[PDB]
Amino acid sequence: KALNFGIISTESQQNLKPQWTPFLQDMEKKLGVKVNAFFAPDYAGIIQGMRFNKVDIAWYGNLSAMEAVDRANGQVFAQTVAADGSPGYWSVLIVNKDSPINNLNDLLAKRKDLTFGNGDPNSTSGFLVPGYYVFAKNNISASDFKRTVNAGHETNALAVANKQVDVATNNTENLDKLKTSAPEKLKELKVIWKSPLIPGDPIVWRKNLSETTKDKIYDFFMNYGKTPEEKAVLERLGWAPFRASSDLQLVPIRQLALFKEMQSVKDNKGLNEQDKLAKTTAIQAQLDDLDRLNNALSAMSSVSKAVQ
Amino acid sequence: KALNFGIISTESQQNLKPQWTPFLQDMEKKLGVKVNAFFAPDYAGIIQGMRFNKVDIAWYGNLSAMEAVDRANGQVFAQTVAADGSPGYWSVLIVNKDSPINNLNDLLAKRKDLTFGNGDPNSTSGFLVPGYYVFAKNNISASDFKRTVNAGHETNALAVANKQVDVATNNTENLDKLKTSAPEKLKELKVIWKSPLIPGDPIVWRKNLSETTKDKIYDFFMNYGKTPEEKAVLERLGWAPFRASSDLQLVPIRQLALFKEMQSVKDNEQDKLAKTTAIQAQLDDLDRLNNALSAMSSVSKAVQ
Repeated sequence: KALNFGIISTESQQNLKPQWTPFLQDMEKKLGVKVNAFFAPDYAGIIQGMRFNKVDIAWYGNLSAMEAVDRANGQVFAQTVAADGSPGYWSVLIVNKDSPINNLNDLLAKRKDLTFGNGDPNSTSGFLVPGYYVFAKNNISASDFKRTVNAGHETNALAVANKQVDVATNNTENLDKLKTSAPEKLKELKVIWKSPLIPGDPIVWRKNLSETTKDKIYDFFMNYGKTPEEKAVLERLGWAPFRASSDLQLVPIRQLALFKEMQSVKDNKGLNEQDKLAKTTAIQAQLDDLDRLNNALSAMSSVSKAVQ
Repeated sequence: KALNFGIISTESQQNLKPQWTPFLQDMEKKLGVKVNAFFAPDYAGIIQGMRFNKVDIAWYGNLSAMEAVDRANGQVFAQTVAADGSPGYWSVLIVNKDSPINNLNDLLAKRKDLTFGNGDPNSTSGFLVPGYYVFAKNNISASDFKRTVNAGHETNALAVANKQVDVATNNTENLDKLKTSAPEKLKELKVIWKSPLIPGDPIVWRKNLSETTKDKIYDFFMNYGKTPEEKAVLERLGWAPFRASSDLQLVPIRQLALFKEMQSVKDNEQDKLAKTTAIQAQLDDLDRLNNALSAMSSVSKAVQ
């Protein structure tokens, strides 16, 4: 039977395939089962594919993993690891190198004359992270810009390269990826803002997979990258071997989704003091649970593993 | 409004109070609301109290907390830490000093001639742990002993010291407690079996407690034991400052309950395989979860 592997629409498929085709082939081989590469116009397409069973395993950014866990039966089992040792990556805003915009203050000031390349609604670095640190903390929305459009990281970055949009979201991984796909364009870009650290991308399966199939998949990801051959496959992906993971790694993305809601609620002029208080306290409760869980994780000295 | 603080029937109230009273008073003080101790004749009493909102915060063992979580609307928020630096505690089997039984091998041999004090069906060390390693692993149950009776840790210990029963379950912390309550009965005991390590006892609240109250209870537990007088109270409880925790600490007890159920299925056509694979599936998840936990380099916390 077929396995469908979902690959989020970070880049065009022409650019995605040389990174992923050797990976997927190596999976076919080790599992002795066909592995179809699954693509979509947006992240939602990979998500809903999982919801309807056409997608078995997937590389997600954290936010779309979260969405896949709450709405598409997904579950995190591995986490990707940067080749160069970074413990994650960062969201950025980019403008053309010629632009007189140099930082967020400049951007905010001139927002009304500027077109904006927003990210994919399900993108962590493209949408949620600047959505909070750039827009919500500053009480502004994308609609305060001259014009606003949602696109993937490569589209947004080419658009800025070609002076087709004034400013856009992106991230530092995508900028290295562009160094391979379009170095004369990357040439043209300038970072004007960089977010806090975002944790590495999870790899996610659908739970309603067989006990046996999960086991095969998981052994493959945990053991991949020993040979010189597979090391190269990973380097091309910018990764080092995989780490074991769980839904726990989504914690801070959940806290961030809530900070933003919190801030949106506080700034909403269309609400009572009373409506606010209902909403904020409901948000506060979830935020406290997550704080206490982070305290528990930090305080763990060992992992009790039961003796059979 | 008063808070109710469940305390499991580890020992008799007479022996618990000098340990717990100074603590619950210090909690009354920090919280500025009355704190009432809640007791029951078995652990089930505490759990069922929580289900019906009669207990707010409890000290439980790992089994009964896991039962409070699945059934009584509970949630772990803190972990007890041994004063002596042990990373947990151990279940044991004890017989009288005078007995010729020295180990499990002897016990199992003479089982039919011996009375057995089993624990409280909700006790990790008194019931689940020997239940697996001693019973299920050897394809026998408490019914293979001459007679079997369920009781708290203290009751079992004194019963073995007073030769009212031949062998019973207990744990290493309860033997330390007994050094205080009845050192002469302690003298009469001998450990003949010791389990794999069990994690420290959790402190659990009911999820529907007000937010404010959770916050103040959390703050108090996290900060306890700075003044000299607070250390003493802890010392008399056999504890060092509390550590932050979460239901995740329940993982190995859930594995253990699953190992056991597995084993009782095996010893019990296609009904077996359907049940064993379903257990194995859950057991696989718990292993992958544990791998995730061990592999966490850092705790990524979102910047407000």
